[PDB]
Amino acid sequence: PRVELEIPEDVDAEQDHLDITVEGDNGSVTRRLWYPDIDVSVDGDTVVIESDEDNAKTMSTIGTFQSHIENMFHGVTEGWEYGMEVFYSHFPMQVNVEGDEVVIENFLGEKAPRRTTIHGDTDVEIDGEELTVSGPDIEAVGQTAADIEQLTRINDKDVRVFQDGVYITRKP
Amino acid sequence: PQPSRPRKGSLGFGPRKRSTSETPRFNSWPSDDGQPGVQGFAGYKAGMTHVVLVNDEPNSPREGMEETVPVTVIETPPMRAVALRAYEDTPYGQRPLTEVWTDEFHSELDRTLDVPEDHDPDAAEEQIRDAHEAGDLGDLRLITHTVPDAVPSVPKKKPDVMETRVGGGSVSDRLDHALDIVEDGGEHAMNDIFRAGEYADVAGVTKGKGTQGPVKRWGVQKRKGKHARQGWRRRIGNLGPWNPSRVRSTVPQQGQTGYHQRTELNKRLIDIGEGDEPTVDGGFVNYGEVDGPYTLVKGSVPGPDKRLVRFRPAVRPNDQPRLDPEVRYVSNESNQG
Amino acid sequence: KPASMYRDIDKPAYTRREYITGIPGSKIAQHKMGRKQKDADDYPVQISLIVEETVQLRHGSLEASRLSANRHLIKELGEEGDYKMTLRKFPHQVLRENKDGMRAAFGKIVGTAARVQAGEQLFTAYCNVEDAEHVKEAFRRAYNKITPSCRIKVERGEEL
Amino acid sequence: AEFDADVIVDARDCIMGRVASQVAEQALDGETVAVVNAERAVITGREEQIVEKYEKRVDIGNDNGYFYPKRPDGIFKRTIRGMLPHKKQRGREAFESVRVYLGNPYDEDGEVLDGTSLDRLSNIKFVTLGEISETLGANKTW
RNA sequence: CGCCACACGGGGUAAGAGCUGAACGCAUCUAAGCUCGAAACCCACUUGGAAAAGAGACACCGCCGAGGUCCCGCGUACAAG
RNA sequence: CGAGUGGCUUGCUACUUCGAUGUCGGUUCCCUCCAUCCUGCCCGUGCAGAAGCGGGCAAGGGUGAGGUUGUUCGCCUAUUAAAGGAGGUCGUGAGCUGGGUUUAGACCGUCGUGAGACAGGUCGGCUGCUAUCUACUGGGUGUGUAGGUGUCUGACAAGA
RNA sequence: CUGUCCCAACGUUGGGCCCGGUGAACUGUACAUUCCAGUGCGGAGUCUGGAGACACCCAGGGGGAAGCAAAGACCCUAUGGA
RNA sequence: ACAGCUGGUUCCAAUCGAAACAUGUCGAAGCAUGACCUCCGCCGAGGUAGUCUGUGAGGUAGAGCGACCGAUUGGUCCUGUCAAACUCCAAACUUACAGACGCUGUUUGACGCGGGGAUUCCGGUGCGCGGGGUAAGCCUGUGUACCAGGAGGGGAACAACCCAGAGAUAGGUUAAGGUCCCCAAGUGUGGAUUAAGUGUAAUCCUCUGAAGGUGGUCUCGAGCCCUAGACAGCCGGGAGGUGAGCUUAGAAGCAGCUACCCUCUAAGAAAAGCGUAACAGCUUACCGGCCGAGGUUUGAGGCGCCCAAAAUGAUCGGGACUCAAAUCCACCACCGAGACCUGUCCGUACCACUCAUACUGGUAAUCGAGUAGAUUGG
Ligand SMILES: [Cl-]
Ligand SMILES: [Cl-]
Ligand SMILES: [Cl-]
Ligand SMILES: [Cl-]
Ligand SMILES: [Cl-]
Ligand SMILES: [Cl-]
Ligand SMILES: [Cl-]
Ligand SMILES: [Cl-]
Ligand SMILES: [K+]
Ligand SMILES: [Mg+2]
Ligand SMILES: [Mg+2]
Ligand SMILES: [Mg+2]
Ligand SMILES: [Mg+2]
Ligand SMILES: [Mg+2]
Ligand SMILES: [Mg+2]
Ligand SMILES: [Mg+2]
Ligand SMILES: [Mg+2]
Ligand SMILES: [Mg+2]
Ligand SMILES: [Mg+2]
Ligand SMILES: [Mg+2]
Ligand SMILES: [Mg+2]
Ligand SMILES: [Mg+2]
Ligand SMILES: [Mg+2]
Ligand SMILES: [Mg+2]
Ligand SMILES: [Mg+2]
Ligand SMILES: [Mg+2]
Ligand SMILES: [Mg+2]
Ligand SMILES: [Mg+2]
Ligand SMILES: [Mg+2]
Ligand SMILES: [Mg+2]
Ligand SMILES: [Mg+2]
Ligand code: NA
Ligand code: NA
Ligand code: NA
Ligand code: NA
Ligand code: NA
Ligand code: NA
Ligand code: NA
Ligand code: NA
Ligand code: NA
Ligand code: NA
Ligand code: NA
Ligand code: NA
Ligand code: NA
Ligand code: NA
Ligand code: NA
Ligand code: NA
Ligand code: NA
Ligand code: NA
Ligand code: NA
Ligand code: NA
Ligand code: NA
Ligand code: NA
Ligand code: NA
Ligand code: NA
Ligand code: NA
Ligand code: NA
Ligand SMILES: [Sr+2]
Ligand SMILES: [Sr+2]
Ligand SMILES: [Sr+2]
Ligand SMILES: [Sr+2]
Ligand SMILES: [Sr+2]
Ligand SMILES: [Sr+2]
Ligand SMILES: [Sr+2]
Ligand SMILES: [Sr+2]
Ligand SMILES: [Sr+2]
Ligand SMILES: [Sr+2]
Ligand SMILES: [Sr+2]
Ligand SMILES: [Sr+2]
Ligand SMILES: [Sr+2]
Ligand SMILES: [Sr+2]
Ligand SMILES: [Sr+2]
Ligand SMILES: [Sr+2]
Ligand SMILES: [Sr+2]
Ligand SMILES: [Sr+2]
Ligand SMILES: [Sr+2]
Ligand SMILES: [Sr+2]
Ligand SMILES: [Sr+2]
Ligand SMILES: [Sr+2]
Ligand SMILES: [Sr+2]
Ligand SMILES: [Sr+2]
Ligand SMILES: [Sr+2]
Ligand SMILES: [Sr+2]
Ligand SMILES: [Sr+2]
Repeated sequence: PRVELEIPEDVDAEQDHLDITVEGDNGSVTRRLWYPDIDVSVDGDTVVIESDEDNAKTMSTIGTFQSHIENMFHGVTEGWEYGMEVFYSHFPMQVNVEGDEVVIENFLGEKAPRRTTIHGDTDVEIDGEELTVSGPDIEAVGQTAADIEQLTRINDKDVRVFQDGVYITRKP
Repeated sequence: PQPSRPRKGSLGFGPRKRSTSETPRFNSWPSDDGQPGVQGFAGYKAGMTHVVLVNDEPNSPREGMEETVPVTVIETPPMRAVALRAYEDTPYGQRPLTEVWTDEFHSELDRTLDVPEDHDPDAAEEQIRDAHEAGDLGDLRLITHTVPDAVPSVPKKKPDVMETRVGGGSVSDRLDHALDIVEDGGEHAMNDIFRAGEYADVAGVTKGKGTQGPVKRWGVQKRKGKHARQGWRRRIGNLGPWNPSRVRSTVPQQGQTGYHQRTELNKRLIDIGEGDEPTVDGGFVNYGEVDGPYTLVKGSVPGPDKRLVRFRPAVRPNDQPRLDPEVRYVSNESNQG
Repeated sequence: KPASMYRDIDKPAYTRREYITGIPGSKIAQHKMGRKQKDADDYPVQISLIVEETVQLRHGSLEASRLSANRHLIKELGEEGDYKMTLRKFPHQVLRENKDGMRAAFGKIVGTAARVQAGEQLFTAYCNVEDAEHVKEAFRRAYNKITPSCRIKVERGEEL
Repeated sequence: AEFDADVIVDARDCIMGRVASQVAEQALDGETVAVVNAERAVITGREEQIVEKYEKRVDIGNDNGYFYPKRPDGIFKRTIRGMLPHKKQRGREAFESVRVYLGNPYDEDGEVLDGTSLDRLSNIKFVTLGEISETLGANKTW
């Protein structure tokens, strides 16, 4: 089996061993793609994922790889967008971005500020009651995006009642 | 069913044998944060007295109120960092690369050492710098020692030599800081590394108890009720079960108790000084009259009077430093009442 | 008692009631189920539960499975539904238990089992092509209550 | 320090056991062998379980003792020892004439024995002897 | 029976929460890959530890003299040693 | 109803010991198992909260003091975060105890013609030995590494 | 009433330890530095596999030698005894 | 003192070589008589451990029972089940006699008969067949080979499992088993599976792993659909008569009830599933579109995963091993006994010669292990 990826005109693919770096006018995403007997490579403008094997396990990763690169294309061109809306009921929650780590204060009336660190280049930007995580690396973005929603995780009290927390609203 | 009970005595300080060097040897030094500096000093236990202070704890309601606190007196006269040892990083931990010495030695350093006659400091130093240049210089420690002779209470003149790490600044900077100190006479005082209010780590070799039984050594019960008349009083129930057909080394047994190295943590330096301010009427029992360089270390200190105690900036501090506590009263009251 | 005690055929045949007395009555309620008025051949589909291993199934396991199996067919097809299941095995093997010591160890009659060699129909249903998927579930619950693993062979039905 | 080794072997990307089997073999023939870059050697399988075995081998012991290496350095050495009658005369000699090293303390590149190498392009489930060591608690001195 | 001191933090997981993600165009926490996560594991801290047979490192002193024993006075040591 | 794991109860067997492997309970001291009572992190709820109920990961630490009975067991009290269970010759008598069982004395009930009996009760009724080996706790003398002093390293080992 | 206990401490006298002198006995198939498992007449220092282990000596408390001491009192058996 | 009880009973060698069972026994820890072991004398040509055929004996397995028998289903002949103490049937196999063949005997005298001497009557294990018991390293039968009384090789160790029965010595080839190291011989060949360190454990007290479950992966077949564009996903449309009727204040796809009918059209239900008090609003069928190649349903096999908790230190003997040093299908070359072959000597048995049982010469594929015991030379 063998699949090919014609990289878009904005994009610049490049490989070194197992690692593949993708460049666009939005950013650059380097990613390692490693699996038994699946070989990825650049042929001028196309990316070639090929393997002499054709077993479901081998095919599973072939498929996975493609999307990882295709996403990298979109990442370095248009980028990834995750939208969030901070929500609070009785306690006025404060969500800001201190340095390189989105922070949340006075959650459920806490004196202790909860804070996660930002994954990679990902850009967390607040606009009142909305937050927008973006970037070329869906991996870092999708994670940082999730990181925020998770940070307001509660388990000792009924969530159906206690819902204060920043939530993801838009997935790219 | 037989109630539960924690085992008698701790297994961490084993084996409980006599110590090799009556002079403590730290096995862990402070992290490199501040400016280049030596990481510890030493002295000699003098005795105990109390002192009154003004509560430093910003959290305690007692803050501002007087408070009586016990204190061990330790004469800590100036030591001499006679050398500088360098460590190269090899596949088998650190190894002494080379040392740099001096000219001006203490008149009686030969009582324990084979004092140098022909050393090549500048060259040796080169070796260190070429190794740092190569990126193999590990940590920098200074061979140090005391002037027991300075302390009268202590009979020994024959100096106590011990190495101490230097850290803080960047490898280069502290390296020079070392050499600077050494390239003089190595003289330095406790105030050259400490300041009243700072928590330190005092290590020492415990008081000599000789062989003692399980009861005293491992804190095991004595035979009780009727069991204390049949001919068994401080002997334990047994040495183990049928099988394992052996005596496990974890059962409390008779042995050498005391003269062990101990590193007593977070000892707050209540006051560093010099003079006869802490001395007692009649003299510190089985020691003598204090007059000169010293430290008032809060609480107990491992070891008996005249033993070499070693200091070190607290490797694991719990609270925040309250530099220079207001010492209102230091007891001069006799220790023979 | 654990089926382990009588699941294997490792005793002579014990049936001659003309010699054995005090044998406990069968816990098996019925052997014919559904509409015993209608004929087996009056049905398009015929599925059986084949025991894969040679065993001895005590009447209690027989009744217990036969029960929960039919109770499903009655559930999913109604009491007076169109179907007819059958249990073609009967407990003849009289079981005993040495309940002294090993002195005079012949046991006293305790139960009854049906010796079933592997590759046999313990049950056999008869239904229309649509009910079959229930008639199968009725068997899955059946073989769960009998020691050996089983097959479910559609002996009549090329409709699917 | 100096070790007049007849053979110098490079364990980088090579199946520990297989390499050991040969070193101990040669050693039993009067071959002063030297294993190099052992930290970069490798053993196939689920790291999770490959670790348990070596991590368990640490927990085992008592007054008599059951010392077990942790440095990738050691592991290899003991492995090799397990392929030689290290109790016997002949064996002690052979085992003692074999030494393992972290990285290459020599000049010469170490040769690679046949069949002993792995291909990362065909394998994903294997472990660096050093990774094992790092996990055991060892301080990465390599 | 008095008095003094006895962490945090890191690292890797479990159960668990998740991310990107294919076999299966969707879907999916997993199959490759990744973020987190237990008083438990490693580290950290204390103790011992050149007899570690790969039996170690450094500095100095000395091979006709470095140093040590003996002896004598005694304990911060001690059942002999 | 069916399938199993364990080896703690009981039972079966009679392989092992009758030129003797000391009993039950207790006690003291050390190691362990997890089928986890508490403590940590978790899932579900008939989860508002609070206090719970069920479940997962988890054996680091903890799991105490007392009243009756020789009891093991168990019953009871008051505290507790909880007052978990099991293995180690039902751990431990060249350690202790000796209350129960189970000698020789004696009484009562029962049975017995009687001696006397009891898978009934009751009072009383003994605890040897100087450690050769090995094992572990500590303490020395030598040989090896191959002149001396001082300072180190850190494979390894221990901890709750 | 009290150290029986909580919960152990210090002390006293005689031993215990070193030295002179005197000077036995119990025990001994052999080998024997052991541990962890396994195996075996199913309860191994000695077999199998591993691990560990330089020799000698002092003091100790007794885990093991199913330690030593008594041809089991318990049980049954004997064409035994009283 | 007596003891049917325990302990001991002293030199070499050569031939043979058990019984641990039967009957009776105040007998079961013993004896006697048999079986069996051994020795002596006698007789004098047959013998029968194997097989084949012939003439006879037989009712266990299996099967079957409108063939007896006694059990054991339901239905308005039909239909469901059984048997140690049942049988209309019925083996394999066991067994009498005889012939043949093989083997054996007539200087090694068989077969047999008479006499002396025993030992032995706690057995055990494997496999087959059993009976008992939940089971057992259990109890009790039976046939058989083996341990006991059997070495040597393998199996980690290990009476009875595999090879193998064994005078000395020597050369050689194999057997069981093994060839990555430990450890002699392959890191052998062609190929496929396994990703759990599954596994690397013939048999077993000893090596577990079960019922149930498994879009883990691999291979094989069958029905159906599909470039007249399938499977899925996204977009698109999902129209009126009329809120179906009744029910009812109201019910309008969607409480219950009965029907479930025709228009437009490329579709569109008297509504499959949520939603409201009922309307609303949201999907499902149904149609179109985009896209572009296989898709869906089912049967069987292989390896694996889960189910899976125990007490001083984990394990296939250890190391450690992953296109293997695992598993399966085949293949190639080796290693590996005291077996088999082979030279020499020895012992014994027999033959020739001989007074000899002293020599010498010859034969042994069909002689060479052994506890109790019998016999015998030293
Ligand atoms: Cl006691
Ligand atoms: Cl250990
Ligand atoms: Cl060996
Ligand atoms: Cl792999
Ligand atoms: Cl209380
Ligand atoms: Cl034979
Ligand atoms: Cl493994
Ligand atoms: Cl002779
Ligand atoms: K006994
Ligand atoms: Mg709550
Ligand atoms: Mg005083
Ligand atoms: Mg006073
Ligand atoms: Mg004993
Ligand atoms: Mg658990
Ligand atoms: Mg624990
Ligand atoms: Mg009593
Ligand atoms: Mg006991
Ligand atoms: Mg004892
Ligand atoms: Mg005793
Ligand atoms: Mg009494
Ligand atoms: Mg009397
Ligand atoms: Mg005694
Ligand atoms: Mg006796
Ligand atoms: Mg008697
Ligand atoms: Mg009499
Ligand atoms: Mg003889
Ligand atoms: Mg002879
Ligand atoms: Mg039959
Ligand atoms: Mg015998
Ligand atoms: Mg070889
Ligand atoms: Mg396994
Ligand atoms: Na006494
Ligand atoms: Na005992
Ligand atoms: Na009876
Ligand atoms: Na270890
Ligand atoms: Na943590
Ligand atoms: Na079991
Ligand atoms: Na006891
Ligand atoms: Na615990
Ligand atoms: Na009690
Ligand atoms: Na015992
Ligand atoms: Na006792
Ligand atoms: Na006693
Ligand atoms: Na007293
Ligand atoms: Na002992
Ligand atoms: Na008498
Ligand atoms: Na007699
Ligand atoms: Na007898
Ligand atoms: Na017999
Ligand atoms: Na008899
Ligand atoms: Na013939
Ligand atoms: Na049969
Ligand atoms: Na035999
Ligand atoms: Na053998
Ligand atoms: Na394995
Ligand atoms: Na491996
Ligand atoms: Na003989
Ligand atoms: Sr130090
Ligand atoms: Sr240290
Ligand atoms: Sr006493
Ligand atoms: Sr033992
Ligand atoms: Sr049976
Ligand atoms: Sr089943
Ligand atoms: Sr997870
Ligand atoms: Sr040394
Ligand atoms: Sr809990
Ligand atoms: Sr009991
Ligand atoms: Sr009771
Ligand atoms: Sr106990
Ligand atoms: Sr008593
Ligand atoms: Sr009585
Ligand atoms: Sr030597
Ligand atoms: Sr003693
Ligand atoms: Sr014979
Ligand atoms: Sr027969
Ligand atoms: Sr080889
Ligand atoms: Sr190969
Ligand atoms: Sr192959
Ligand atoms: Sr066993
Ligand atoms: Sr098996
Ligand atoms: Sr199964
Ligand atoms: Sr567990
Ligand atoms: Sr012979
Ligand atoms: Sr013979």
